[PDB]
Amino acid sequence: KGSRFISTLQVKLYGREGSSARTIKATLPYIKQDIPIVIIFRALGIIPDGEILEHICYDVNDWQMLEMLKPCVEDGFVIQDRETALDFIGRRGTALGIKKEKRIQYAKDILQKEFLPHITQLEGFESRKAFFLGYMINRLLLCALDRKDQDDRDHFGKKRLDLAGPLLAQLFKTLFKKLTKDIFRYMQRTVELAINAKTITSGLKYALATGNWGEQKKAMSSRAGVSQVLNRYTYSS
Amino acid sequence: HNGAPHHAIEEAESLLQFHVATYMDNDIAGQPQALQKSGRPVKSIRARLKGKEGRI
Amino acid sequence: LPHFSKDDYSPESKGFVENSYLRGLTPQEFFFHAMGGREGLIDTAVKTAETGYIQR
Amino acid sequence: SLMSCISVGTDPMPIITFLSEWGMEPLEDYVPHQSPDATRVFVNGVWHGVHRNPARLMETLRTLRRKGDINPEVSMIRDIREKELKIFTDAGRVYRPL
Amino acid sequence: DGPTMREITETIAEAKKKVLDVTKEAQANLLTAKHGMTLRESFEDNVVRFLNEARD
Amino acid sequence: YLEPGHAADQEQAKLIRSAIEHTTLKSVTIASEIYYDPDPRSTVIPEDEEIIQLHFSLQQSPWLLRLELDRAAMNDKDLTMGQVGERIKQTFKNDLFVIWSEDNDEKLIIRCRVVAEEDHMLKKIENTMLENITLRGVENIERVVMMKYDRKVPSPTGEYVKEPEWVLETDGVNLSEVMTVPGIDPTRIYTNSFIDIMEVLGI
Amino acid sequence: SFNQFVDYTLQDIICEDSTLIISFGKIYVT
Amino acid sequence: DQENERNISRLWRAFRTVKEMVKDRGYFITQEEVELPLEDFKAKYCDSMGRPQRKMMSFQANPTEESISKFPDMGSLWVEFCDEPSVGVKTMKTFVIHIQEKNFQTGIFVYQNNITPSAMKLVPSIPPATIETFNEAALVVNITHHELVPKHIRLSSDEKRELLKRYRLKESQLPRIQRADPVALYLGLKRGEVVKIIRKSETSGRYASYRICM
Amino acid sequence: TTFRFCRDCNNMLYPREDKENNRLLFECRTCSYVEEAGSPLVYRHELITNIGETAGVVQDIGSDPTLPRSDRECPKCHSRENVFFQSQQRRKDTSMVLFFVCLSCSHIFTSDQKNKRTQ
Amino acid sequence: TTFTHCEIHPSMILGVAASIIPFPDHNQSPRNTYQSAMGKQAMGVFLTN
DNA sequence: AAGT
RNA sequence: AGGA
DNA sequence: ACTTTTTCCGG
Ligand SMILES: [Zn+2]
Ligand SMILES: [Zn+2]
Repeated sequence: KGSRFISTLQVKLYGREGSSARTIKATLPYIKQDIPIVIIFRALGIIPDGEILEHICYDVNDWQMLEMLKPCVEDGFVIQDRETALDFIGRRGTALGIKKEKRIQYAKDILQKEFLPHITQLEGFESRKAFFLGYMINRLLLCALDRKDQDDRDHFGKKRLDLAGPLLAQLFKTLFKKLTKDIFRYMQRTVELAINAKTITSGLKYALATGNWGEQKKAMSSRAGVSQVLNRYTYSS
Repeated sequence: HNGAPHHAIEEAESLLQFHVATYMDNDIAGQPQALQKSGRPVKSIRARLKGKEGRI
Repeated sequence: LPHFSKDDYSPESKGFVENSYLRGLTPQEFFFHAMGGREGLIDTAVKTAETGYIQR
Repeated sequence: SLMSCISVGTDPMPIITFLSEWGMEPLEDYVPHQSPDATRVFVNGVWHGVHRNPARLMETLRTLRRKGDINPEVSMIRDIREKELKIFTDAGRVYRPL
Repeated sequence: DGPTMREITETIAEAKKKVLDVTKEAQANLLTAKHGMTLRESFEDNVVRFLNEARD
Repeated sequence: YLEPGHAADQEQAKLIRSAIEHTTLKSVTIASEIYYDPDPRSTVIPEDEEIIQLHFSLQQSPWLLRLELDRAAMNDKDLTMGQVGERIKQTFKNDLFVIWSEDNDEKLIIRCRVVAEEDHMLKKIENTMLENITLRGVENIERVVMMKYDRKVPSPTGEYVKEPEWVLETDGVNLSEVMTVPGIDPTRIYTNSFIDIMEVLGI
Repeated sequence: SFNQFVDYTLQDIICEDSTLIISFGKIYVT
Repeated sequence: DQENERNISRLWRAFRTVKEMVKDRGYFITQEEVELPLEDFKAKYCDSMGRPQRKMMSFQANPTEESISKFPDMGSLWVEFCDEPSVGVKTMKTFVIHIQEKNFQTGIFVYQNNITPSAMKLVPSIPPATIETFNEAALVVNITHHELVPKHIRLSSDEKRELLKRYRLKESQLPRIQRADPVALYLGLKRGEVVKIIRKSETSGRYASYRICM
Repeated sequence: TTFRFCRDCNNMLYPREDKENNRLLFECRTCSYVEEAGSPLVYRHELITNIGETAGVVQDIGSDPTLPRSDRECPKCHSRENVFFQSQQRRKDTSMVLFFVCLSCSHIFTSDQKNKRTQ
Repeated sequence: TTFTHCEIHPSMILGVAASIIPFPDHNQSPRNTYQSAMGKQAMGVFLTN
């Protein structure tokens, strides 16, 4: 809960079955290009290869997986320290947002805020964020190397039904923060009690009335048919 | 006709081009979809003639 | 189903309905018949829509 | 179905605070080849750490939920083959009694 | 009728063993795949054929 | 459909089956390896020791490409090490020196060398080798099956009699080519891809 | 579901970015 | 012998088909001429090594008595095979002015792999004479013999004039055959020429379609 | 294959030839480290793999109830208690051969009647 | 002999509408899906008030 | 689910 | 939201 | 880079 950054991170395995340059790049939120994994671990702090590979492959006897990770090391080789790895990431905006000191500072923040927002969105938790990114690459390769089976998108345990209460949570939040801005608006106007309790009531009503779970009478894309009239033909119905 | 502030003209011109456009076809690739103050978009002359349930 | 031990390729585990409707179905046989049934109804619905446009 | 229910949403911390005091090594201090086969622990897709003998932990966890201490709606699965122990406090999961 | 139901049960029973026989034969690597087919594809084709032969 | 004559000749069918069914170097290979074998005349690999001794009696790269072929795979899609290597040799022409273990030999092996900077060049060669190499058959033509179809045909006595024939069924299409193949009926050939029939045989 | 929403979720949405240059305390439902 | 025997087997088959096509166009060729066996082909156009001598294969053909009655202005044809896989502007300027001087009507160039873009630029340059490029490898099998391919018949200017009068048609109103059509090439159809397509019918026994060349 | 890293960088090792003495070296492209190769093999491809066939066999493999049991006598201790599974190499081709794990010695044996293994 | 859990009653796989079908196990698979749509068009007392 |  |  | 169809009939 709270703001709810629905930022999805992909870890892509470039090059197909029987092609050279089987490189691993990851599309990071608020970043134009797909950054090679090694630059990430380095930008994260994990500077040398092997320290990077330790996070990805755990068994030092799994040569098959490691040979697969060799081109990644090659790709990343260009960048060497934590700083030059962040600068490379800052070079790719947004837009770009010119100035060296600026681009380096960006990427510092994208990692704290946008990158793997769960776990922690705090500061010094690079350790956790790395081991996890690695756990992802590990799972990515495990499938390419025909060991784990490709995830069933339609497995039920992987689904969640949003019931009555959480449907309201999404709605109440949207409107409370809409009141919160009108609250700041009347506090501003006070160059020296007028807090419109209507927005919340009318909002909740509009929503449960139409079924249009959006904001507000200006609907699409809102999500309609959420609420609906209770069928009363028979007690079964 | 008045004291022409130029940028303001190329601004008011582009808006006329918009309306004359959106009146015939409202469903244009270049996304601003002219909408009635109700959120509901304005019905194009094109939209009126468009297939299955619709003039032709 | 969780009522089966892993790597069971047997008639029963893969959905062979040994029983007649007269004798009745087992919960496993019922649920499997159910998956089978569902596919046909989705087809009916999809086929009905496709087939229409083809006629047009 | 008639027996189906939905997870309301509980707190992960009383389980996180428990797990640490039960044999969980924090992820900040992991040695991938020193402790190699270590069963990795996740609470709501957040990788928290590793446990040496997951069989003992899995038995203590199951008993808290079955007694009452850990909420009964809290899902907890141990894949022996995959060497993972994933726990769920997550609101939304459809559950059934057995 | 009763004697025809004995006959039907034992009709499924033998086709069930026929399936088990091809199942052990495939777990023992002895099973030789059909040209242009997985070893498994070759096995499933046979299993599905015996079970549907018995249904008839 | 088979050449006018050879109707019930199953062995004729098998010939054309192999003649058209696509087989790649990848489909026979168990694994490929790169070793540093600095002297061409002698080998660090002890198994190989034998193979060098002969493919010498009755200058090049030190780096070796050593690929192992599967015996059972070399059997189903009928193949000789001779014809396998002869293809590799006819592919890379003179720039790649090829040696190979005999069909009789317990393990199936192919040794390849070349003619500063080499390590990567050889890996580029193994990629061409596995993917971009044809051994047998026509491209696009995948799984090929033999079928014993029934053709009602007029007998000497005049009556139409069920006189079956061996017929090939493909899991791919390339008309222009499988037509010009010896041992078939380019008067009887048929593809469900009518877009192809239109292109090759007219509207 | 609604019970979890009133008893808890509601008290939570009430204070997350609530504090304004004026913050919000405990919520009461009649 | 090796797999040298097959490059021959094919060049023989391609020739037989080139022979068939010319007979079919309305030129004078014997049935024994087409049916020329493999061993007999070798013992005609093969050097001291038993390898193909394509420069020798090249043959002039003339209209049958029958053809000059239907199409009077139907002139003489020349078919020039080339021994070089890639045919260049050098070997092309040869054959082109050969037709120009020997006042031929039509000319067919049978190449192995390609005719260079330089050489192809000289194909229309000599009117009223016409030139046809033909990949040898295509001719290996005759399409016209296939089950699915019905008899196509080129119509005279007088026959097409009549087809249009009799069915009260404008040229547009006719089913069309593409200039690039396998059969339209085999018969050397020029734009505006009509083919009568006599197909078998499960309905009537014999149904005759018509296709004008686009 | 088994690849090594630099003992000063920990950064990966790339091959280099010592043309003078006809011997293989592994160099570090971060610093100036170099070491002789232990094996002549620098790369192995492996198309028809057998690695992953018996993956995830922990000593807790006997505890998973989702797994089936058999009364097949063990080759090493003759214990008729085993937890069988199939080739965990999740590929199309794959044979339906079984792998039985003993519940005393914890040794892996097949139902294979074509070949003899050690994995 | 590995059984960790037992099913309370298998007829609990069914939802409201299907649970009014008599012997649905002696029926063809969709005939039940048809009933679990029709009972929502039937009459009778929907509430005592 | 296809195709400019 | 619902019928064939 | 970019668009458009999908059986027939109370509020
Ligand atoms: Zn170093
Ligand atoms: Zn044992």
